[PDB]
Amino acid sequence: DLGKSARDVFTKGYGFGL
Amino acid sequence: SQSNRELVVDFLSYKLSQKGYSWSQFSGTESEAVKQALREAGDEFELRYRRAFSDLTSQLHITPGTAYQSFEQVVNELFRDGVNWGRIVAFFSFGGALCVESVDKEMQVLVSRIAAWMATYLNDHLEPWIQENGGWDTFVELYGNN
Repeated sequence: DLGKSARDVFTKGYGFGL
Repeated sequence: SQSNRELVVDFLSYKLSQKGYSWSQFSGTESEAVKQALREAGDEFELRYRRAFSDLTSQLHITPGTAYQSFEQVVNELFRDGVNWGRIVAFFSFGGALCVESVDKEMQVLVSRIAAWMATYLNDHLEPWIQENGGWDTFVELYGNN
C-alpha cells in the first residue's frame, strides 16, 4: 500500500490542527 | 504559478548541482530572496534529518510509469496534519531527494516529471495555505538568514 509506504517515509510529518 | 514553477526548478537545480550532477547533465531581488531562503532551509532540513528520505523510489515505487496522482497521494501523507512552513520545506527536500535518487538510478526522465508534479502540487494544494499565511515574503522573514 502506497499510502502506508508514504506514512513510513513521513513518520515525522505530524503535529496539530493549528 | 510561474513563480511556483521557477521556485521548484531553482531548488531542484540547486540540489542536483550540490550533489555533483552538473556532469550527468549537458550544461528580481524579491524572488532571489525567496529562492535563497528555501535553498538554505532545505539544506538545514537535510542536515537535521538526512536518514528521513533514503531509498525513496524503491519504497514508493516511483518509476517511468508513475502518474502524477501517485506522487500526490504520497505527498498528501506528508501534509496529513495540515500545512506549515516546515512541512513545505520538507516537501521541497523530498522532491530534491527523489530527483537525486532518480539520477543515481539512471531514471533521469523522472527529473522533469518530479518538477512538474511539485509545481502542480504547490499550485493546487499548498498555495491556498501560503496565501493565507503571508506568502513567500513571510517565509523569508521566518527562515531567511540575512
